[PDB]
Amino acid sequence: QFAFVFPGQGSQTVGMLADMAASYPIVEETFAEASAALGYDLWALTQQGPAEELNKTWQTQPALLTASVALYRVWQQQGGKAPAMMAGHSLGEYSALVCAGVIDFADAVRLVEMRGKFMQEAVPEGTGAMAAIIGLDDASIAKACEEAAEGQVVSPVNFNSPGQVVIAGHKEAVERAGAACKAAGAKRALPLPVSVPSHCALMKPAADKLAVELAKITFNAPTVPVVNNVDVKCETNGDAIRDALVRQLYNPVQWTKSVEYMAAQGVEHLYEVGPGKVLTGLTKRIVDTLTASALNEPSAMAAALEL
Repeated sequence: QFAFVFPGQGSQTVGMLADMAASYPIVEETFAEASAALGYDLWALTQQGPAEELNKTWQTQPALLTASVALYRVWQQQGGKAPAMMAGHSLGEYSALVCAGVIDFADAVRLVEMRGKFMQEAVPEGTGAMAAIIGLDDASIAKACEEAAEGQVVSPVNFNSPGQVVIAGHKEAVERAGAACKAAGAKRALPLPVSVPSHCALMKPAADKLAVELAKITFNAPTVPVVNNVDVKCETNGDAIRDALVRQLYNPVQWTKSVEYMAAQGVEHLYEVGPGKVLTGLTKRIVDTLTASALNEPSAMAAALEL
């Protein structure tokens, strides 16, 4: 039994999905739908860049959601069976929810564009930071962040695997937390090309804006279980899912525990339905007996459809 997992920011690259689009017309057809919603040519953005434009979050997010939905559509078109479960990393959660039939595609494209804008405006450039903490246990990091906060905000924001955790918050507090993590025995505390301090308390007022927009959008029952980032729960209440997306924005992404949870339900393989191999690489680090592979190249797509 397999699940589909959907990547978020960082997995985009100029030229992504080029090979798949050349093999499957539905890819550019899907991007053409997104572009109509956005008011610009999203495919052209992904194929021509420049990178700096693709990497701006209110453009990254629709690019990624569309790429993922395109790949899902290829899978389905070529006769692939629905996965037993889905999950997605931050932005990826929206992709999962579209593929599970909860949110209309065009609605979701507009939604994640607005999500990215709300995120971008949350704090002044230069106020926030993120850092990757490598080689320290979840608990020790949370403690380092507590000690370091001193009335600013810093907390774990991505639990990506055992030994790979991102923290974020106000820049000074992230610096202090970083140092503390090193002192507690972390192998690295590496500062990231951040800006937006995602998934911490600084995103509350952005979440409050997002909630207003989510409320305007119809949510349907999922046709496949989607494990959410914030609670590691498969909500079905249209209005409960919507509600979990709000809290997602200012709470940590529980990726490690989400991958554990899928394995506990009997999932044996994760297919990464998006560009890159980021979630693929995390998988064995979380559960060493899980396997994973990506579905963003024609040949791999063919190979999975043969199974």
